[PDB]
Amino acid sequence: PLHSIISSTESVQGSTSKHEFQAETKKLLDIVARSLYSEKEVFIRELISNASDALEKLRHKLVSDGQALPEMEIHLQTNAEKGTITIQDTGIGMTQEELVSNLFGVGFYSAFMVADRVEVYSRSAAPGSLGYQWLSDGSGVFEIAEASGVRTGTKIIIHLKSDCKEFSSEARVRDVVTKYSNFVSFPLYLNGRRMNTLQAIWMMDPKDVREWQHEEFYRYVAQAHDKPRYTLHYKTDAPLNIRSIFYVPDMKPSVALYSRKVLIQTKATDILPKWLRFIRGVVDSEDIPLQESALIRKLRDVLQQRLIKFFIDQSKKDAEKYAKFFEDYGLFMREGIVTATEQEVKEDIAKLLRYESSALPSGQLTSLSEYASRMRNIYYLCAPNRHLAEHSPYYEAMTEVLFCFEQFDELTLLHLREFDKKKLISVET
Ligand SMILES: Nc1nc(Cl)c2nc(O)n(Cc3ccc(Br)cc3F)c2n1
Repeated sequence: PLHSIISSTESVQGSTSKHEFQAETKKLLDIVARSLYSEKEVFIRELISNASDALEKLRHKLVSDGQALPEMEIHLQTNAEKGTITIQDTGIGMTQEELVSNLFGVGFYSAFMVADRVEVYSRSAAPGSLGYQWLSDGSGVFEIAEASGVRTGTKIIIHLKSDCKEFSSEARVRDVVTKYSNFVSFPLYLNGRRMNTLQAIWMMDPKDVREWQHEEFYRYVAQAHDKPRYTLHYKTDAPLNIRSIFYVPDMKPSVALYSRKVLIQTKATDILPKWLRFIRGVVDSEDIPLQESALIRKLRDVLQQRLIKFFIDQSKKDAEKYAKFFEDYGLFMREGIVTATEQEVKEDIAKLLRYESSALPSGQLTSLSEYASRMRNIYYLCAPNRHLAEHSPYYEAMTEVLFCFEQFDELTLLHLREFDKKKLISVET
């Protein structure tokens, strides 16, 4: 199973030319290495992502021009003795100008957070392209030389800081890799061993997903053995860039925050209203950078609205299955209603609520709007059982009414004092 492509074939025959970019870039650079990211291990993530993006560029072009595909792999090698960590990719390399002009690569710089000396070799995938070597110690001055024996792609060799040698250990690197890069879009190896094994299905055309795939991914993100009770595959580009999958568990009573097929936070509870905390799955957007009160709240609402409609349409696609779901999760809806501030938010959430009707036969649950059809005001009755609710003289004088058999349901109706073109009033007035 041993497989590695990283070895020291490159070399520079001549001398290098020294460069020092402008003071501002120097500041932005010291900023990236000191205060940009809150975690240091994430450098393994950023570089990996950059490699993946480069490989697609090659594949997309080799296909757009109809040529055979080479080995599109991503390799990471640790050296504890030399205290080094290397990452190489076959993805279409960088030109000489690029290696000088750039500064995308905003994430490549993250390495200086852990490295005191960075060493790079690149060879643009275009034929007849030359390989070049890029050196730097983080002081704002880099060297460029023409290198030989450079394979098409990019190779990065990091000489860790005296205190960051922990990464040079394989086990540590694999922990980080499996933490962030478990869904990378290209084969990834670490000292020879393939690490990733998961497909980020949340990027596929929803019409091209299979049920067993959703079950596997649900059991991963949720870490359960039951199957999904409900599944929502949401892609959006008009409000914001969203690619997510939401699962309602089969068993009765969090969501991951990915981006560019790489994970930022595993418990992105902010992305969904607190009353929807029972949802599992993933949400992936290109709009996110250990604190979150950001404007991404708009996302938190786009999802809140989208999920509501999803739960409404489901009620109209299967009433008994949704009835079981509501009997199992209505606690959250009533909570989110009692907690909502704008009455519009409450009424939106309340559209999921279902009750038994005086005109409907016992055992039938209806939404507020559905009852609204037969109508100038809504009227309910909080009684223990259907027999008691029908026998009720308060009801005996009748036109159509709804029945509550639990105290929290009555309190819920009393919280949202009104609904749409209606007013919620107790028959026991
Ligand atoms: N990994 C990878 N692969 C490819 Cl093809 C890239 N093209 C880029 O512009 N960057 C970012 C970048 C800019 C300057 C320097 Br020095 C290094 C570096 F990585 C790439 N990174």
